[PDB]
Amino acid sequence: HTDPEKVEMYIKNLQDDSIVVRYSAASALGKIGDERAVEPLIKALKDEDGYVRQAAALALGQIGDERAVEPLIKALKDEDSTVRIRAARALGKIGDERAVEPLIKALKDEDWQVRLSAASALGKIGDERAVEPLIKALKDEDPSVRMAAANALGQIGGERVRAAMEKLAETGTGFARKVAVNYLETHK
Amino acid sequence: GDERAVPALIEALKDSDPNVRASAADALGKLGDPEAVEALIYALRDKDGYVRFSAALALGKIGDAAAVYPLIQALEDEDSRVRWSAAYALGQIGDPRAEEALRRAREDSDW
Repeated sequence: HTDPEKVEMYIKNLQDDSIVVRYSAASALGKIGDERAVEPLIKALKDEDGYVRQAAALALGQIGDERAVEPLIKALKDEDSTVRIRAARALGKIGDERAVEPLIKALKDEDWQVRLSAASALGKIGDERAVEPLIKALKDEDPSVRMAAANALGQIGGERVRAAMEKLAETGTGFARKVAVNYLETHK
Repeated sequence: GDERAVPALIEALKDSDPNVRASAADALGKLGDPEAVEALIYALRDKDGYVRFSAALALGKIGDAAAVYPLIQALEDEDSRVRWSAAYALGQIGDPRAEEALRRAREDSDW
């Protein structure tokens, strides 16, 4: 169900002078989910204001249009950490494989919350290319990132994860060794 | 709803006055707006315990699962008040992963 008048009113509001009108319009269009707003939101992803970029990234993920896969891959390189978080989660929601290698790089971001969102997104995509980076992420300095990597590994599943857990159970230490030990006990 | 106030409230979470930061967290909590989850997750690592408490409560009212692991980590906070505000938030969010974490956090303290 939609309102074509409201959708076009919010599209025009993305070209407004006020940051606050621009931010509200990107927010509103995300909740609506109309694909008519994909091209204007892709341009709002490049906006001068950080909040407007954050709302545009969140909105594009909520719509789930594949046209947004490449602009969201670029948004993973944004100066604002919360834009990088939303770009990762938006890419996790869409599920496109093109985002796997850029998310793997995002698992090594300076910001802990971006690393948290990258681990989560790779788990939702389920691509086995993420198995080795996620095992490395089990050694992360931040405990939330470790938990999200351990959860993402369980979500991927399969023979490659089990084999990586087998090696970790013997060769590993601390939390990574415990994750591997609890995995083999719940997957045999 | 009214997103117009949300950017200045997120900025108010960076204020030098912890009372202003806790006030902003309370305001974002009443709104229940998912637009503030990232900012409030960062606010869970604030130097002030009164802010961490306020951010944890606000995250509970928003109900977005992105807060689940940071709130689980806030169960081992030095400030005992922050601990039950994090536990209250996890209860409100209603994600199954919190259950295992609560029973695990009991085991780590018992040893």
